[PDB]
Amino acid sequence: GAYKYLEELQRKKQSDVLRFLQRVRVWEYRQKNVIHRAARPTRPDKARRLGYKAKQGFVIYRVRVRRGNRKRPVPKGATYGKPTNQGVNELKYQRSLRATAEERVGRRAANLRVLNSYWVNQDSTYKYFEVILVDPQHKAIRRDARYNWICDPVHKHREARGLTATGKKSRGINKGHKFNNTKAGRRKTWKRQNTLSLWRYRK
Amino acid sequence: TVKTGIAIGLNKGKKVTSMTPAPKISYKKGAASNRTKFVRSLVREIAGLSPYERRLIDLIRNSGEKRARKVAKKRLGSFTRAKAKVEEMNNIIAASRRH
Amino acid sequence: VKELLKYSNETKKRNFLETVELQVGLKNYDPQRDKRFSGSLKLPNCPRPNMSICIFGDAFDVDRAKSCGVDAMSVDDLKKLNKNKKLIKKLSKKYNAFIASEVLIKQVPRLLGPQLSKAGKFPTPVSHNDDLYGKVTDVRSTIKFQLKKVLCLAVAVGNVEMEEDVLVNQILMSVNFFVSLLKKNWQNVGSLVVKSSMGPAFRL
Amino acid sequence: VNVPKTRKTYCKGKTCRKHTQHKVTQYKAGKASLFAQGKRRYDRKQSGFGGQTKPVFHKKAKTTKKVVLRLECVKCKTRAQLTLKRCKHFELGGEKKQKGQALQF
RNA sequence: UUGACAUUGUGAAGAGACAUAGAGGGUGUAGAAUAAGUGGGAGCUUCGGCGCCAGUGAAAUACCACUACCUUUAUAGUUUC
Repeated sequence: GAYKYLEELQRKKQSDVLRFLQRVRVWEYRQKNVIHRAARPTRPDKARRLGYKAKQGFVIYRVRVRRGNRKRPVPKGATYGKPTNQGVNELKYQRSLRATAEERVGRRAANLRVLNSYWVNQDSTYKYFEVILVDPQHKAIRRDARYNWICDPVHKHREARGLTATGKKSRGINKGHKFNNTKAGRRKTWKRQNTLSLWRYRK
Repeated sequence: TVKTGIAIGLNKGKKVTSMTPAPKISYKKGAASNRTKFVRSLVREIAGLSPYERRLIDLIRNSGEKRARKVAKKRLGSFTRAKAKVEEMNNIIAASRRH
Repeated sequence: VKELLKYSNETKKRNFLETVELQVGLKNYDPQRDKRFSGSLKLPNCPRPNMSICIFGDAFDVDRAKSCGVDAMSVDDLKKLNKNKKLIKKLSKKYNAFIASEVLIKQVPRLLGPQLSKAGKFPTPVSHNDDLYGKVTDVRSTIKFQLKKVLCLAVAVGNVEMEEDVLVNQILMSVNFFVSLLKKNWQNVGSLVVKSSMGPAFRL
Repeated sequence: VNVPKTRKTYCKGKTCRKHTQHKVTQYKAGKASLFAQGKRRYDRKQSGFGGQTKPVFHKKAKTTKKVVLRLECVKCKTRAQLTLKRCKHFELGGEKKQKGQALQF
């Protein structure tokens, strides 16, 4: 078996071979468009444990996201309010850049459905990811019961409702005592304990 | 860990005939199999060393394990990781450059 | 393992060409500081003799100058004082007591130098002379830590078979490691360059 | 003003319970250390936007400070604190004022 | 606006020291004798020769080693300029 070797090689990033490959590929990917098609998964291991089965319908896209904080709008810096809220430069945009990549390729290939995604590369200006989209109307995926749950219409834009891999992190959804503000969802657990419940026979 | 029978003290608890059941098969998740050892050794000898590992095998031969732990904790997260990483670099220097 | 090399054993017996008693020498390696109170300051009992010649200048007193005429090397007194301060050097190590501690200020310029006297470390002024003489003529080791990092001692003779010398290098490993102070490093068995007197060095 | 550098006063020590000698020093504020609770909380609240949060003082008028003397016993070397009134020129030294000698003008 | 880190690589200079050997260097008294210290130790080589002893000094040697001390990089990769 030889995905274990790719797995462990990809775990050794700043070694001399992988930083050579990382430099050639950050050059090559920077010379193409912002969102373009990956003909073949550049990491068959990491694509393969996220649900890629190489047959007709699975598509990889490769996507550049601009990298850094979020300079707020509201022009010439004036927020018009309390000096609590007077920041511009240092505000940090709660969704990860991996989520922005998934959402943008979700809009551009709107017939397809995002499945997960994975990192590939970064310089200072850009992060490059690959998204592992599925074409749900294709007959190879409308059959084959391990992957036909994507065909159901509740998974339209899993990427935009935080339902993907990096979404459920960015929503803070895990079990624990460290996720009490967002465990079943942040606003449902807000609203269920700002709701005054009144009975008929008031206790 | 026989509980003493009273409400407080050294072993706090009720006397209960115990069972010590069959083990779950995890509690053994991290233990590396023969295939994992061969693969990780092979990729370690292909891949070489990352540059902070080169600067740590610098400091172990030159300045010593105290300053190596002081850099490796700074270069990584936790101090318990700076233990095992400097242990790895001790094994790397000792098993190779001696003979 | 200590079995592949010689280290006390039969393997290094024909390497040296001198057919005289050539003793094996073990060197410990542990980085210590420059101080004098740290390190392994102890000389234990060596169970097999080192097979050396040593004569004792027993300058004893009333209660202890009688047990030297049975099992000892030389019988001396405190009256013979004009020899051990000027001329004579025919000795290897002495043996004294606690009953006469005012004669010790006189034999210092000649015998403290080449290790023929006692200062603070070796069990030379031991009072008992009826049982400790079955331990000093069977010649012991020499645990003496130097300035930066070395510990040169002697275990036994290379011509001695590997049957007497099987629990001697093991009992000596438990002395420089367990009387060890906390100014010693990890893997105190770090480097053991063992050479006897003439042949090559056999290390672990 | 002036005080003696020694003072035989009461000494609670569980072994003294009596007037012993005490050496007398003058009190210092102390090094304003981090990692105490209020400085940690203050340094968290000051983080980010908002500006100055906890109120900062401008209005002082008391020209002096009350002076605290640190008494130390000499047997059990425990420490007691003691206080004075407000005073401008404080010294713990000697040179007791004389019996009215020749003033030299 | 100014600094640090990242994007950020490859050659050629000047010093700090490590894989990797070895030539030599290291002169306050005394002591055949330049013993920077230690361990074994009365002998080795066909012989010669030195050595044990003797004497000396804080240190006794012929013979094999460790730490070291100042050079020497000719062999390999890292440092701040």
